[PDB]
Amino acid sequence: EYRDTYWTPDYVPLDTDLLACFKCTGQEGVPKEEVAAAVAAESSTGTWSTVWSELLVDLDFYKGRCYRIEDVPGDKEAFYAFIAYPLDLFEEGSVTNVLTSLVGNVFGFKALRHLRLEDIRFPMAFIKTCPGPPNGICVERDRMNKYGRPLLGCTIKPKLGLSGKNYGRVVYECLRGGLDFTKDDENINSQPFQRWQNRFEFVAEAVALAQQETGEKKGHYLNCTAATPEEMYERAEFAKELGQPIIMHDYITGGFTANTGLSKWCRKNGMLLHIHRAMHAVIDRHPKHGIHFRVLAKCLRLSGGDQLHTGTVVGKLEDRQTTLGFIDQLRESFIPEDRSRGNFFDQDWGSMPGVFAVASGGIHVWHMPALVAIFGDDSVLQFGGGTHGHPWGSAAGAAANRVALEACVKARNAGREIEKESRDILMEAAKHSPELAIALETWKE
Amino acid sequence: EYRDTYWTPDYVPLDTDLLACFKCTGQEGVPKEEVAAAVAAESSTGTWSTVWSELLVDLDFYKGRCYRIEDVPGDKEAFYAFIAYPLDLFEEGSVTNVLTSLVGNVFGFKALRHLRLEDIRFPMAFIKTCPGPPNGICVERDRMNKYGRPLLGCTIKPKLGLSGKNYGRVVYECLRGGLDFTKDDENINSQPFQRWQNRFEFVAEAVALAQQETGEKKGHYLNCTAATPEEMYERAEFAKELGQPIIMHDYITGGFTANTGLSKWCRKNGMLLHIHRAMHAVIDRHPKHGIHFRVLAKCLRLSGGDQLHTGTVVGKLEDRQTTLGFIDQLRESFIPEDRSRGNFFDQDWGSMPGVFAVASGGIHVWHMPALVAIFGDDSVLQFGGGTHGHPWGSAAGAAANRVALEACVKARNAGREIEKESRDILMEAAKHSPELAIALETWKE
Amino acid sequence: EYRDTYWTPDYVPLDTDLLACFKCTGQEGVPKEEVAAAVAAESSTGTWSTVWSELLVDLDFYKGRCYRIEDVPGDKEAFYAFIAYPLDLFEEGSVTNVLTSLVGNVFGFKALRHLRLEDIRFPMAFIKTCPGPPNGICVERDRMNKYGRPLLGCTIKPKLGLSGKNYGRVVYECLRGG
Amino acid sequence: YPLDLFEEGSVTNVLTSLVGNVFGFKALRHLRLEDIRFPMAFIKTCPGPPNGICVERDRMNKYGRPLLGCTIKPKLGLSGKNYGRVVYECLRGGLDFTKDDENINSQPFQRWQNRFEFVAEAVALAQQETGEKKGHYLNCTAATPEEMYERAEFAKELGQPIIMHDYITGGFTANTGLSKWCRKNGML
Amino acid sequence: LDFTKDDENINSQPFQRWQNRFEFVAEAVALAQQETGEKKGHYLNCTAATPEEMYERAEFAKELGQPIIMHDYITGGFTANTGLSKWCRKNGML
Amino acid sequence: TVGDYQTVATLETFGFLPPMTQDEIYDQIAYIIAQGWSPLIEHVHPSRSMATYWSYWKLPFFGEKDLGVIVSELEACHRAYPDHHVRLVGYDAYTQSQGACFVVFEGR
Ligand SMILES: O=C(O)[C@@](O)(COP(=O)(O)O)[C@H](O)[C@H](O)COP(=O)(O)O
Ligand SMILES: [Mg+2]
Ligand SMILES: [Mg+2]
Repeated sequence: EYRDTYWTPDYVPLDTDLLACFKCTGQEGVPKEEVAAAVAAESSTGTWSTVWSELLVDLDFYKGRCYRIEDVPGDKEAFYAFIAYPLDLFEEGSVTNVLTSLVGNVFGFKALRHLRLEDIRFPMAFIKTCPGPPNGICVERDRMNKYGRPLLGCTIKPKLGLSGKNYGRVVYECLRGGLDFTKDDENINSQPFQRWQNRFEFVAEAVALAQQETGEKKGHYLNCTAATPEEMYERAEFAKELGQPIIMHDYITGGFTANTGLSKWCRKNGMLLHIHRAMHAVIDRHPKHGIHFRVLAKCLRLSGGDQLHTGTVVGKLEDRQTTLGFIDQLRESFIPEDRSRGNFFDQDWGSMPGVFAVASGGIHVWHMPALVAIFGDDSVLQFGGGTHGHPWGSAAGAAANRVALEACVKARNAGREIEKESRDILMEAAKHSPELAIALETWKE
Repeated sequence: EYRDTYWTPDYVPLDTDLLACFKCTGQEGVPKEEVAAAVAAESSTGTWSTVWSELLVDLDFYKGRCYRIEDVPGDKEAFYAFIAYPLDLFEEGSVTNVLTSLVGNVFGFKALRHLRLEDIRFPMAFIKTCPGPPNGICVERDRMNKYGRPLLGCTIKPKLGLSGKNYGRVVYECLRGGLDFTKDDENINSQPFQRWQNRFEFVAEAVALAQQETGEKKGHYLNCTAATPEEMYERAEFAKELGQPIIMHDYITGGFTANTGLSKWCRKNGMLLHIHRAMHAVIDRHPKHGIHFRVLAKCLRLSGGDQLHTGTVVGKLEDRQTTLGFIDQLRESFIPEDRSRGNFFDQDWGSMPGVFAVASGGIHVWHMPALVAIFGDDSVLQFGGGTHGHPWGSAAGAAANRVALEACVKARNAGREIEKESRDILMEAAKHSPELAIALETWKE
Repeated sequence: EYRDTYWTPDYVPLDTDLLACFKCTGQEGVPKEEVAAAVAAESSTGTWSTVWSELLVDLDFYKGRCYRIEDVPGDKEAFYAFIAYPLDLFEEGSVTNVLTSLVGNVFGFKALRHLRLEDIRFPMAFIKTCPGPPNGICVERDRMNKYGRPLLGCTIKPKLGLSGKNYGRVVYECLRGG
Repeated sequence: YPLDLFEEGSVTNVLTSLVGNVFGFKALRHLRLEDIRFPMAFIKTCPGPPNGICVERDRMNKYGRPLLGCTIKPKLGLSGKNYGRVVYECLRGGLDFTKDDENINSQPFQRWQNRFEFVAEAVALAQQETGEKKGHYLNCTAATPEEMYERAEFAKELGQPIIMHDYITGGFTANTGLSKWCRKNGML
Repeated sequence: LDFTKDDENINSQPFQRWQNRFEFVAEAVALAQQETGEKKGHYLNCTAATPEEMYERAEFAKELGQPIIMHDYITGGFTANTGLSKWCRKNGML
Repeated sequence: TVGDYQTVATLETFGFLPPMTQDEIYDQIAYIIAQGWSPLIEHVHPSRSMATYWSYWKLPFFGEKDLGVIVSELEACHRAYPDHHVRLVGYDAYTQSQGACFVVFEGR
């Protein structure tokens, strides 16, 4: 057991294989080839021992081998490990099994100091078994009848404390000002001061009462995360009986099993699904530990959910090259390879619909000229206090955001540089909007 | 917006509040008072911003305050952040809600360079609303009629390749050899080369036949993990109608929602649960980032399960003081405050039965006497290649471990020191069993 | 509407395309690629007419194209028309859909006199979505514990006429005999 | 042939009994089944048409003229909203029926849950404009009988009057199961 | 008139199914109720050969909203009559 | 008065701005044709504004490269229906979406 049968420099991966990239840092002085083979062994099979039973199976077919060795540019002790795995190791249409198989054990092995999974080449045979998005981007736009602009969203503040009536009072004001989404926060599942059976029914009246007064279709994410799938599906059915168009779920804190369970429920019931990436900074934040959010983005797009947070936009998560690296994977059908944006594999989705890219985290009125030039129109903007922070109330603030973005896009199609003439497009729009005239004065500049 | 309102050194924590302990290191130059208050704010409210809706709520009730600041011994830039959270911001009986409220947002906060969660004081009021373990330790011991000795186990190898009949044949060898548990690998959910409906029915034949031959009751943790919650229950009931006593489920990747849903399913159906902690090294391995495994152990004991992986025993995780810390939280009824073992708070579980502490990671015969003294009798040992590495097959290996265990136990009750007298206890048991004689020779020393 | 748009002698089959083999002969005098294009057009899109609704769609992606023409051995008017189909045209995990899309309409055409479907190349993506055999040879042998020899069967005779108990009487004799 | 060799109400039984084996026999070079005289006692047990001509005319309030229909084109490519857009224009021009092509059962580019939903308004919007009842056959051909019943029931909940089915390839068993389902739910 | 009767001979004939008669009679009952300004009903004959087929016709009649039904007790059996009799009390028909 | 915001009914997009000038229409349609989309015209009475499908006028202008033609058919629908909206839509043929949907005339 000294490996190097997991290190095959001649193999060419099959088109049905699932490749991976591990930015691995090894022990001092050890040959770089040995550690990649060890990584391949502990993540696929964890063998050879000295066992009679290990001869009943021709293990040469099932063993995942490392086929290419590369070094991370600008650093010496680390390297890039490319490994090939057969398709037979994973259950069809299951995302929980692949995460457990790949990153489930190789992290715990003591011969590695820092390990990081970067990208996966999902084969079409595995993609076609996964459910994918329930609606997609184009079907969401067609159902909601909104074309040619990024959508609007807000987060209700305060998160904790408002009862059923006050919550409906607050959401009703934001909806009637120009917005079309309000987000039930992750903190709100079922509190003693405000039960879900009371929040669900009274947010239904506020959405329907302001919908007819504006003439547009509006929605409100209802937090349906629960401690048990039996209770969670109950909230889903109660939301259906009220006729709400869109719901919300926490996939990292709820498990991919429950996330897929909700994904297969919405498609049979024709609803739009929103996803919040809670706890994501535990695994993603540091550059040598954990799993890149891009891997989680691919796994989420395969699992389901029509809208996923990208964040964090204060002023931006950064780098822009990296964020667009996995934004294209959330929206396109085929994403070419690019090291500048970190696309290690030629990722093809075929005919799988895309997922909206949601930007949030405290956007104010002067961020609009830079927010649209990067995310495009297939995006959703969700403010924390941008709507509520208007001195005239939370209803007039919504018109200040709606007017600002519409001038922004209408300047974008005209061939102007929105990111460059921010003041020239914001001020001239304020000449036809008194609410924007004060909103631009408040959060200066 | 200047904070310092959350940092109240005069507040007295209540017996019903949820406490916490954070190891933090802020930006260069900032006072410890400000950064601790910011940590408390981003985990409780994320307020006060400029919002007009924030005056409709009595905010002082739902605010999380820091009442104590301690300095980390051996470090200068670090300190301990003790915070008390009111009981009214958490749903009764949900484990996914408390962690979402805790680690959902504060980890993305920019003003903190290092963050680690170490201790939580769960009040008895929230403990009483949680489902808890299905059977526990004493109920499992009563049901399976195993007293006075730790239980044994084995991991079936090879991980990939065995068919339905060969899997049961390998299982039948180990069960008839002396062991009383076998573990399905975490990769096995439902493979193309081995469907789960064939593995369930074939392993149901090996268990029953070896059950009567030896005269003992045996169990086999069946991997009931699935892509959807509906498929999980179907496998659970299919295993139930086959008469298997114990099942296996993966909590991190299956999600707390699904784990609790299966946890409340087992109590009515009389099934015992085995828990596998996959990819855990992402979070608990690094001492500056992530969550301590102690928090996960408490959350599991609150959520359910009767046995849990602790690992890793190669030759030990090290140091032993920390391992005995959360193990005391996994088994005991009352836990005092001890800084040496990391017991930062007085945690009382009331009358909830404990959970078995299962060691793993390639234990062999010579490690066995030292694994008995530290873990006690409420422990389970699992060998992946240790059992199957015996030259005389797969049943002779189990006989060697079973003989060695019982001699070690009987020498412990005789007042001898098992860990210091491993030799004088081990070679004397080899004169009554030739299988142990070759097992001791092949694995030296 | 003169075809040869479906006749792509340069197309390269993909790893997701579902290929087919057709042995065909058409009306006398037609060029060989013309009848191949005709076979290709109807089983995929049966187009182009003069319709405003036919421009709402990028119809160059969904078109099924015949890429290879080979001569049938022993015949002069017969040929092999190999045709490629994008995977987007069939429902995942359905065996009825492929037959309905393939031969549900093409056989009813007038310019083809003799058409024979010979082989189908199923792509792995479509294969992985189908249910397939429930147990298979290996699982059946494992459950029946019959190894190394072919299995023996028989048909009960007479087929029509036997009553309820006489049927069991006849079946028991065959089973107990070997 | 005697009547005792055939099952009551099972059209599949007469096929496998009559045509199942005779064609494979070696002593025949050319064979062709032309006509079969079905006895009345065997006819009576069969469900027959769920509505028939007279009931269809009575329910649709269309008399004295052969009905008109159209097939949606192109067969492949139209999204969910485009299908409804092209269905609505044909119905508002005078026709009373629009057809779903056999290729459209459930395609990746146009799911059946969206085809059913976006057809529901085109029929319902062009019906009120002309004052005439209009229909649109929704293809319920499925790989499993559980799915075909689901599609038929979903069509019923939408209030659609008529559906479509492929019996030659979809199986006489499935067609008969759907045929009896249509009678109890008042579907065409 | 306020009631019209379905005579006992009419249960389910090939020239007139029980599903077709129920739906077209339902339109006439409602269409005449609004014109006259008085509540009008029409007895529907729910006699069948099997007890569950009686219940299917009864529930189909309820879904169409007819208030009154008919049953033949001597030729239908006191068992079936009592089965429908207690069914009407929990459904509130005549 | 300040600060009291009255609920205003806009149709879908570009509602919150005053009506576009003639030159704004010019570069908007220039962009929509430069993207390779297909211009499409719709019109309804203000009562049936919420309806899923509007009325074509007359057909989607597939493959039109001249800017002097569409700017002549926008007013024909308005003069023919002086009490109707004039919606201008961009048909995305490749992805079956609509990248631009803004109403030109509010309706006299
Ligand atoms: O490395 C070893 O020493 C073994 O392979 C045994 O070798 P032998 O067969 O030579 O004894 C260990 O069992 C595995 O590493 C982990 O054990 P498990 O998979 O059981 O958890
Ligand atoms: Mg938030
Ligand atoms: Mg393992």
